[PDB]
Order: sequence, then structure tokens, then C-alpha cells
Amino acid sequence: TWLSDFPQAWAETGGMGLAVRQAPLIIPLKATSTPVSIKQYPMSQEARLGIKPHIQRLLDQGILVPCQSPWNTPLLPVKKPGTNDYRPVQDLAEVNKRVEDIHPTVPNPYNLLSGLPPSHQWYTVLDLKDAFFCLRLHPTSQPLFAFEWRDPEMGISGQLTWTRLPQGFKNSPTLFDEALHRDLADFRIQHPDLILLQYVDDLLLAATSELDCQQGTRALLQTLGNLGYRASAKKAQICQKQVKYLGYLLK
Repeated sequence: TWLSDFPQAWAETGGMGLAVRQAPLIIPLKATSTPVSIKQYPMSQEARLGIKPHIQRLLDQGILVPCQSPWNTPLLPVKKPGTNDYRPVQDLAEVNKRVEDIHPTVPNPYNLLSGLPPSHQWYTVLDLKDAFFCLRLHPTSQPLFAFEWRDPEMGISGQLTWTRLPQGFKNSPTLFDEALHRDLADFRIQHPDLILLQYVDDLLLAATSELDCQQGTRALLQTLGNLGYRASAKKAQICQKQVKYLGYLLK
């Protein structure tokens, strides 16, 4: 129904996204910042083989590429509770510390919803999958996020780094919010009878009736697909009068 019509708007059917209108991002440093190289902490064999699959996937998607840089931060295998699944988690504290700050133009998780008029009772909530990875990193800033990766009988031994905005980077939330705000501006002007709330990668569309919500959602998904974003079809809440958004429950 809603999936078949917009295959490029869903993560499950469109694959990894890529914001086609966003130029590669350059990351400004603080004036006195200098490169930091924290060597990779030793890792249990179970851990390394545990994250290999995630690292390999990332490399297949071209999100990770080999490199060599004077920057380097530790990669930590984070054991998922209950299961024997390890997720690669990088500690960018030392890098975040050296990057120039950005003043979040982000409204607020509360004052946001409080603006919603009671006149719009129909909602559609969407969360974008791997939002940060949809924004590319300019090759000049890529070296900042480098880390070590080695695996004997695998294929490589050295440093890897990201070609997309990484997790753990203090400025990703804001950078993605601003980018998505730029990409969805026209949508707003083209649909003044709809209310569009957006906080980083979580979206809420409000209409004055089930019909407008239906048509508004179709237009939104269409727009997200064209742009290269991907929402979670699994967690989507389409044209409902009661939905949960940002932890809050609406009725």
C-alpha cells in the first residue's frame, strides 16, 4: 500500500540513503586545534569478529574507506545485552573537543509540539533511518574521524574513516537538522494547510482531516524519496489520530 507506492522513501525498500542535494560537509576546527592520535585499545577475538560484519557492511556501502591520517580515535566493541551481538562504537571525545562549535538553531523538544494547533488532529510520524550517514563528508575533513582496523585473513590492516557524517560526532544532530530543514522548505510553502514538525531525524505531519493527511503523507514520502532520505517503514505511524512523537503521546 504505502510501501509499494514509494519504494525510495523506505529504508527497507530503498536501501541506504544519500541526501542528493547536500554538498559534502567540511568540518571547521577550533583555531588552536592540532591532530590527536589515540591508538586502538586491544580487543578480544570474540569482539573483533563480532563487529567485523558491521565494518564490512559499512565498507560495502562505501561509507567507510581506507585512509592514513595523523588523527585516530579508539573503536569500542559494545556487547549488545542478552545477545552475542557486538556493535562498533567509536569514541570521538578527543575529536569533538577540537572541532568548532555550532550553535543549535534547533527550537526545542517541547516548545515544538506546543505550537501544534488543535485544528490538525490527523498525524503521520516518521523517523529517518541512518540519517547521519545520508550526509557526505568532504574529503578534507574525512581524516578527522579515522580509526584503526585490522583482521589477518580478511583483506586489510590499517586505518579506516568515514565518508559520511558519523555517529558520536557532537555536530551531527544540528548539521543534519539544518540540512533536512533546507531540503524540506519548499514542501512547507507548497502545503500551507499542513503542519510539519521536524527535530533532527524524527518527523511529524499534521493535517486538518484524514484525507489531507493521506495526500500530505504521500507528497512527503515522495519528496523524501526524491531527496534521498529513507524513513522506517517498520516504525511508521501513518495518518493516525493518536501517535507518539519524541516520547510524547498525542491524542
